[PDB]
Amino acid sequence: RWAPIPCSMLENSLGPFPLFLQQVQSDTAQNYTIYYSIRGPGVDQEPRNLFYVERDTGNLYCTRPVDREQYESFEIIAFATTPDGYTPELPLPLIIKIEDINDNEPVFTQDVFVGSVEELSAAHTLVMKINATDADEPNTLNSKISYRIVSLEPAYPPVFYLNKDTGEIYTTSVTLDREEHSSYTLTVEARDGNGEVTDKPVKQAQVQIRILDVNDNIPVVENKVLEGMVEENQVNVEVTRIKVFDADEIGSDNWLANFTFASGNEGGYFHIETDAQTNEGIVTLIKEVDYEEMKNLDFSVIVANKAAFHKSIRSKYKPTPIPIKVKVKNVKEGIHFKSSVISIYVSESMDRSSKGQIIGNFQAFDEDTGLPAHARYVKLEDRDNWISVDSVTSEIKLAKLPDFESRYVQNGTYTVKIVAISEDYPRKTITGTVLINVEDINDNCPTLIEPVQTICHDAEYVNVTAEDLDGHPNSGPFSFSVIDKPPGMAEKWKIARQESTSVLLQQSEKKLGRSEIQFLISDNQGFSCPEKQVLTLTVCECLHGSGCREAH
Ligand SMILES: *[C@@H]1O[C@H](CO)[C@@H](O[C@@H]2O[C@H](CO)[C@@H](O[C@@H]3O[C@H](CO[C@H]4O[C@H](CO)[C@@H](O)[C@H](O[C@@H]5O[C@H](CO)[C@@H](O[C@@H]6O[C@H](CO)[C@H](O)[C@H](O)[C@H]6O)[C@H](O)[C@H]5NC(C)=O)[C@@H]4O)[C@@H](O)[C@H](O[C@H]4O[C@H](CO)[C@@H](O)[C@H](O)[C@@H]4O[C@@H]4O[C@H](CO)[C@@H](O)[C@H](O)[C@H]4NC(C)=O)[C@@H]3O)[C@H](O)[C@H]2NC(C)=O)[C@H](O)[C@H]1NC(C)=O
Ligand SMILES: *[C@@H]1O[C@H](CO[C@@H]2O[C@@H](C)[C@@H](O)[C@@H](O)[C@@H]2O)[C@@H](O[C@@H]2O[C@H](CO)[C@@H](O[C@@H]3O[C@H](CO[C@H]4O[C@H](CO)[C@@H](O)[C@H](O)[C@@H]4O)[C@@H](O)[C@H](O[C@H]4O[C@H](CO)[C@@H](O)[C@H](O)[C@@H]4O)[C@@H]3O)[C@H](O)[C@H]2NC(C)=O)[C@H](O)[C@H]1NC(C)=O
Ligand SMILES: *[C@@H]1O[C@H](CO)[C@@H](O[C@@H]2O[C@H](CO)[C@@H](O)[C@H](O)[C@H]2NC(C)=O)[C@H](O)[C@H]1NC(C)=O
Ligand SMILES: *[C@@H]1O[C@H](CO)[C@@H](O)[C@H](O)[C@H]1NC(C)=O
Ligand SMILES: *[C@@H]1O[C@H](CO)[C@@H](O)[C@H](O)[C@H]1NC(C)=O
Ligand SMILES: *[C@H]1O[C@H](CO)[C@@H](O)[C@H](O)[C@@H]1O
Ligand SMILES: *[C@H]1O[C@H](CO)[C@@H](O)[C@H](O)[C@@H]1O
Ligand SMILES: *[C@H]1O[C@H](CO)[C@@H](O)[C@H](O)[C@@H]1O
Ligand SMILES: [Ca+2]
Ligand SMILES: [Ca+2]
Ligand SMILES: [Ca+2]
Ligand SMILES: [Ca+2]
Ligand SMILES: [Ca+2]
Ligand SMILES: [Ca+2]
Ligand SMILES: [Ca+2]
Ligand SMILES: [Ca+2]
Ligand SMILES: [Ca+2]
Ligand SMILES: [Ca+2]
Ligand SMILES: [Ca+2]
Ligand SMILES: [Cl-]
Ligand SMILES: [Cl-]
Repeated sequence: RWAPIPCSMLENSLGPFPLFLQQVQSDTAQNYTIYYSIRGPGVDQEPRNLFYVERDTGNLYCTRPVDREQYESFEIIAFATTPDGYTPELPLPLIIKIEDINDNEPVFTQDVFVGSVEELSAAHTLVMKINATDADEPNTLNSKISYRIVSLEPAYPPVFYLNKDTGEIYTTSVTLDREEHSSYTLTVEARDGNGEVTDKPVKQAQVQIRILDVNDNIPVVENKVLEGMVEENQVNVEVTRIKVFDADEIGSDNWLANFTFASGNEGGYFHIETDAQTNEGIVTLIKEVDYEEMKNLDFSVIVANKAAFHKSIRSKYKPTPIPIKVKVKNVKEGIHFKSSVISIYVSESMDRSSKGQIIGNFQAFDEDTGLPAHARYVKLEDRDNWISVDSVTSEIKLAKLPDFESRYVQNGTYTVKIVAISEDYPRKTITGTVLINVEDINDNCPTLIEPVQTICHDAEYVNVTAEDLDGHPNSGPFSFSVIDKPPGMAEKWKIARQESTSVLLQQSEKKLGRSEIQFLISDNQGFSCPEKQVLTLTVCECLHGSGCREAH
């Protein structure tokens, strides 16, 4: 169909009132004698006395102004008839639209906005978005907002672009730098219409942009002198504090120092840890040092951040080691041994080791000067008295021919302590240790342990066991040989199974009585006792749990 033309009324009608809106007229008005009147939301219902028509001319007036931000449109109906009563007259639905006018300024949803952006951000990266509202007619100049920057802190250089239409904030081609300016605080303005700058006061808010930190600054040592100082024989003491400076955000892992030993500490003498409060590398000892051995313990360390460096600065960074000298102070220690342990090798044979020979010494030296010190040497824990120690020259000599088979000998080594006391006050007592390693010679033959034993009549076998006290290879496995004496007995008594140091023996005939069984037990070297190894074996009759039948 066709839309109706609505009269255009200007909101906030200054005047003069009563305001002439328009004039409705009927053509069937010359025949009859038509009056005029009006009815709808705006005259007879919500609200009344806005408009009214003269009952004859058809002229519609207005008597009160109105706000378009309350009454967008208005649908009324036009009926106008004579004073008789007129029934079939189609009333046109007149409509009346109130035009809009910029009667309200744009306003921010907040009096203060807050945003944040990383340092070294690529250009045209979105920071945040401010926003405001205009209660006027949308899609008209009276509602088109135009955002502008009034002022900026610290004003220069300009690192921010404000899209005046969207309110979105962006970073410019000039790169941001937190170390230059860490935070930006801004005052903004919003305009309507053509976004034109006049001298008219418009509302304004504020924006506070915080710049976030990135690790884009290498650490630097500030210490003028880097020399350490430590005493001899000390532990757990502070060597040096390396004061390091970093530009990045204090407290962050981008600012916290980090240390690693480049060289000079795979001996493990130093431990380093970072003081998170002053940013000092605290290096400390974890091992005593002997000045008489090491007069300087210089070393190097490389510096960095707990967090990795930003890509922007990588490979421009050459890890350059930093040297730091350390000196050791001397201290009096008195007499000592060059070695707490001496190894002395002796033999069980009279052909080399002789009872009463000198076999070594234990000279005590004043640790500080290194010269032979006057001391009083003394034996200690010589369980079988193998040694004589001269109290004056510390010379050591045999008191017995050393017996490798001695129960006091262990691992083939006979351990003996020694002590030295210093002259002058105070008496310092230090202990030495001598490992006497004895050469084992084949001086023991395999002998039985139970040469006289008595078995039962129901016994299955016999267990003869030998014993060569020598250590390998002068004992090793034995070779058992039952010999034919008396004759035939080699057959009467047989070997069943043999081990290294024993053999299981069974008699074939199984007669009840004593038998003297001669063996020849031989070493692993072939040696065998001069004595006849004879087994005197008596077979009695065993009653159950009764041993032998002791008579009737
Ligand atoms: C205000 O009041 C007015 C009072 O009349 C009124 O005006 C009237 O409106 C009518 C339309 O609805 C008009 O009718 C048209 O008339 C023309 C020609 O008419 C003239 O010529 C005729 C012969 O020459 C004559 O007979 C006509 O009528 C007579 O007129 C006298 C006075 O002039 C009347 O006497 C008065 O009576 C009083 C008491 O009642 C009193 O005594 C007075 O003293 C006395 O003078 C008399 O009563 C009257 N008689 C009649 C019968 O009207 C007049 O002189 C025609 O050509 C038109 O024809 C169309 O309409 C017909 C309707 O059926 C169809 O049959 C036709 O075919 C044709 O239809 C279509 O037309 C279109 C073109 O328009 C074509 O394209 C189509 O093809 C066609 N369709 C087909 C099918 O063919 C029509 O009849 C009337 O003339 C007019 N009168 C006056 C005086 O103005 C107003 O309308 C009122 N105001 C409002 C706003 O409503
Ligand atoms: C002929 O008899 C030989 C000895 O006679 C026996 O001696 C004891 C063990 C009793 O059985 C007794 O009834 C007999 O008269 C026999 O030689 C022995 O044989 C056994 C098994 O073949 C060997 O046992 C092994 O012992 C070693 C350690 O032994 C030495 O160390 C222990 C301390 O741990 C000393 O107490 C002993 O005196 C030995 O000097 C073990 O490592 C191993 O495992 C378990 O055995 C021992 C008990 O013997 C446990 O205490 C451990 O904790 C382990 O759980 C073996 O059991 C034995 O060494 C060997 N020699 C001696 C001197 O006992 C011989 O085998 C017989 N003839 C034949 C043909 O078998
Ligand atoms: C800060 O120093 C520590 C201490 O050494 C570094 O940790 C070492 O890293 C290397 C390389 O992967 C490993 O081989 C070591 O085993 C690590 N040692 C320890 C104790 O963790 C750490 O990498 C350094 N931090 C930075 C960012 O360089
Ligand atoms: C802009 O203002 C409207 C109206 O309050 C709101 O719905 C919208 O979220 C705002 N935009 C932003 C980015 O806050
Ligand atoms: C002494 O014997 C023990 C026990 O088997 C062994 O651990 C040690 O290495 C031996 N000492 C030597 C071979 O000097
Ligand atoms: C160390 O050895 C003994 C242990 O008492 C002392 O008597 C000696 O004088 C030295 O101090
Ligand atoms: C060395 O060693 C003994 C014990 O082995 C100590 O008790 C003594 O004081 C000496 O200095
Ligand atoms: C040799 O061995 C003893 C251990 O029994 C040590 O304590 C001593 O100091 C010496 O060097
Ligand atoms: Ca208004
Ligand atoms: Ca408005
Ligand atoms: Ca506006
Ligand atoms: Ca920077
Ligand atoms: Ca930074
Ligand atoms: Ca850093
Ligand atoms: Ca020393
Ligand atoms: Ca010293
Ligand atoms: Ca011996
Ligand atoms: Ca021996
Ligand atoms: Ca032997
Ligand atoms: Cl280079
Ligand atoms: Cl054999």
